[PDB]
Amino acid sequence: AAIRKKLVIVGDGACGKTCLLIVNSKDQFPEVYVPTVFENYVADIEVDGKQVELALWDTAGQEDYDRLRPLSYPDTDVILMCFSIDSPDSLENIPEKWTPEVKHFCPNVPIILVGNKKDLRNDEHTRRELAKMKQEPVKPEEGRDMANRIGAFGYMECSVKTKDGVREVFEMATRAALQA
Ligand SMILES: Nc1nc2c(ncn2[C@@H]2O[C@H](COP(=O)(O)OP(=O)(O)O)[C@@H](O)[C@H]2O)c(=O)[nH]1
Ligand SMILES: [Mg+2]
Repeated sequence: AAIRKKLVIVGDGACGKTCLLIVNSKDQFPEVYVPTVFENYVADIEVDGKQVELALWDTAGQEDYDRLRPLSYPDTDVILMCFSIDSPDSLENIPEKWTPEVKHFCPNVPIILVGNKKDLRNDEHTRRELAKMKQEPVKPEEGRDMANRIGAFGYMECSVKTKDGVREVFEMATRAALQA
């Protein structure tokens, strides 16, 4: 049968985690807001002639969920660790919060660092809202640097809005999950 692997997605609230999982649904998603996918979603990825089924586990990044979140970690095969390119704060929390949490609960599990919302890097409204506080969108080189700092298997940028990069995120996650 297909190889069975578990993926968990983590990162600050609002950085696009749930949308990144939902893009792998064959069904049109209804016009509702869900903090976390609460049904059993699976990504069917073929890599190197191998059929893999990736169980996708969503999490809530907010501090109030810190005690419940580790219940999602048992037997994880790959982590998608997300920040948003429109949120320098979300990148700052990668080494400060997400990296030590997942290394504790998921020792030796490969991490794919994902910069979501790539479409906002050049977005005029985003640039203005960050610029007013003397900030700017995350640059690709900052994501690469952070992947090195945290020991990630890779760094990828994607936009669920435009779909650019989404395929590579799940293909890389699958290749990472297959290494163990
Ligand atoms: N511009 C843009 N917005 C996005 C993208 N992905 C998600 N969003 C928006 O970001 C908000 C948070 O997304 P969500 O998946 O709920 O984030 P989560 O809290 O990390 O699960 C939602 O309003 C989405 O519409 C993206 O790639 N580009
Ligand atoms: Mg969510």
